[PDB]
Amino acid sequence: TNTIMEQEARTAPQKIAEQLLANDAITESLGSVLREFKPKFVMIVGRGSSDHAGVFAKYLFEIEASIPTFAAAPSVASVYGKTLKLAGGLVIVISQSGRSPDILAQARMAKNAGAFCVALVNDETAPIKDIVDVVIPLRAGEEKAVAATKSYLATLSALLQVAAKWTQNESLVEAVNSLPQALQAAVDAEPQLRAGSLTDVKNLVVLGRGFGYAVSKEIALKLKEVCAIHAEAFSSAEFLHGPVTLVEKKLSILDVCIRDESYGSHVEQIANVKQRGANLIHLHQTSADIHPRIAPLALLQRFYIDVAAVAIALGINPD
Amino acid sequence: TTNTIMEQEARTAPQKIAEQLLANDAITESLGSVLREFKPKFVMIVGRGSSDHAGVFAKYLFEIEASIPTFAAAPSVASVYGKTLKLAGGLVIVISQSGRSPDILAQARMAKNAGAFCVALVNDETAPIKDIVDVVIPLRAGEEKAVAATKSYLATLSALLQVAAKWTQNESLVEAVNSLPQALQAAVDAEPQLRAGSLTDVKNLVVLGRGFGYAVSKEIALKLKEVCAIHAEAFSSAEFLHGPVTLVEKKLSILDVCIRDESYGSHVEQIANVKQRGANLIHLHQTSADIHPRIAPLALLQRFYIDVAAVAIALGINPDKPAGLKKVTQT
Ligand SMILES: CC(=O)N[C@@H]1[C@@H](O)[C@H](O)[C@@H](COP(=O)(O)O)O[C@@H]1O
Ligand SMILES: CC(=O)N[C@@H]1[C@@H](O)[C@H](O)[C@@H](COP(=O)(O)O)O[C@@H]1O
Ligand SMILES: N[C@@H](CO)[C@@H](O)[C@H](O)[C@H](O)COP(=O)(O)O
Ligand SMILES: N[C@@H](CO)[C@@H](O)[C@H](O)[C@H](O)COP(=O)(O)O
Repeated sequence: TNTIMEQEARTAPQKIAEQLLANDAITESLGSVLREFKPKFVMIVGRGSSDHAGVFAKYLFEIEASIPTFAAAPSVASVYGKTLKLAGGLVIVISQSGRSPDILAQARMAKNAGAFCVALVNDETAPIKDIVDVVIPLRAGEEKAVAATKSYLATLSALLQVAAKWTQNESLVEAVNSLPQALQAAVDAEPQLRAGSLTDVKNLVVLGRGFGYAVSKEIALKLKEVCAIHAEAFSSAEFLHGPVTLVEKKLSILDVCIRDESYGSHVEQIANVKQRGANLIHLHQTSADIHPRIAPLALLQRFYIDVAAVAIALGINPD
Repeated sequence: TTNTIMEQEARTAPQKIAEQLLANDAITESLGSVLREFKPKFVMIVGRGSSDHAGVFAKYLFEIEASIPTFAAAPSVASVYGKTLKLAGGLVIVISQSGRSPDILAQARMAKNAGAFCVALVNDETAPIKDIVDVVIPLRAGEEKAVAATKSYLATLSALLQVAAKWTQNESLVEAVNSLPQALQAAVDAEPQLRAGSLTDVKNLVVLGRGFGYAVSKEIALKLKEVCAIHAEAFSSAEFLHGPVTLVEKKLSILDVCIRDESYGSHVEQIANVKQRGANLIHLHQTSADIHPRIAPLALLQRFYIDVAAVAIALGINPDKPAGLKKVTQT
């Protein structure tokens, strides 16, 4: 494919390699601040792909750092005019552009309530840098495609590095170091999502569990954004509590399979909706040696290239 | 009338809630003093399905009315990854009609083991959640026999509101709770809003709301999946523009959840935008009755529950027992 989306997606391994080297000192310093600060919770501020990145941070910081983590509801402030008690907590503002006024207004509120504030932004110069305490630059470069690809993976890579520095888990440190090579391997692997599966498919469900669910939300957003498919992401545990009735009528399901602690639970539910008659399409990791916490990113890196081709086959310009 | 268990159970909700608010006055008054002494750093909500969606209502409620960060637990953190969180000094509310899902129970045990003050809002008095937590607030909705929750969700919201009124002691919230049965009854008596003809030939749609209206939108979208087999997805009307709005390029049905609260201005402006872009709009509203803005979401929903029961019949689904569902689901 010759779209901006695919071209930008293919630069993600090398954009991240430069990011991990360039940010090593920044995130090394931040991890010690967090080890001293000992945040009571982490609140994520962002929209769209950045908000989905925050769902990844929830699983990351709760599993790896034991810190309760969640997403802000911007309307609480911008519509209802309320402040939250955020003293003793960490606020992470995620924004590729980093200049939208809604985003800046919530950063000011978070700082005014006593939170330690960090921003993950692609433009380090934007005025958000004057509000927050620490800026971690995404270093993804300009994103010209409508669909975020590299800027999302660079958000995850920054979150993983902050997590590796903060917790100091050496296993997680090696996974972050292996990220560029793992992503490059994903780019070179064979396609998984093929357009023939998605012909005449107006809506579908993306099923995942754990980190795989967090990446499902981003896959679901991309299916909407570049394929005009009404795709909705569910945890495979949550799907059984009502939504599974849609499998009684024809339903396509995109299965996000991650080889981590969640695998056992997740495959049990994939078998169930399969017996119930759903048309499964299986996404999985791209190489055998990939660390479980990094496997979600490689799956997405592969999906980004494959979904660009699916968009073209459906007559949509993903850009 | 649909003669379904779902509709019948939904119609008992004003009386069930009136009885609940009066029976729980003592326990909820005590909990409010506990919360004023405990001073929670945050509220974490544990639940699935309609109970998880009720927790989204609690987020807007406790954040707007008490300034306490509020959010949903990811049970897999505990039940699959086996981690305990640092929860000392935080409040954990387990919401469950049945009180038996194992991911829910494992997450309650880990919250209790982590030093959090734990509260359960549960309908089934016999459920094992009562043996893990510190305080139980009985929902007092009676047995719910339809698979689709109606009264038990409204009773969850009514308990969350009473807890808020007792904890904050805001006279607005106290008046809102005092007025709730009458608002629910008025909604039961109001004219139907959602009609089956609006949803025939709709395989998927978007529910749009903002604030508390977004919170009830998630429950509406689940009901449309659960009893109408429609792929309904709920979005905030702020969030919808960041990508999902692309679905308006083809024909797209949109269910508009309109709440006459602080969110009204932003929301109606965005409804007008997706209308101009070519979306097929369907409007739900709080009923004409003079409703407190914080009770308006519940009243809209009380109306929707009865009306959706008729949509289910018209689409050939038995809302009481949809083809692939149990009342007590275990994950
Ligand atoms: C749960 C989560 O990951 N994020 C949600 C997001 O999906 C939603 O769109 C937003 C609405 O914001 P609003 O209340 O400002 O409209 O609230 C939350 O942060
Ligand atoms: C309001 C909100 O964002 N709630 C989500 C819920 O939608 C999701 O289904 C669940 C998955 O739990 P799991 O990690 O056990 O699958 O986690 C979160 O609490
Ligand atoms: N372009 C979409 C993602 O592909 C959109 O959802 C995007 O993530 C969001 O609207 C912008 O967020 P930002 O502040 O990170 O740019
Ligand atoms: N029956 C459904 C709601 O109509 C289902 O999603 C339900 O809410 C879910 O299984 C959780 O049930 P609980 O409240 O008994 O925990």
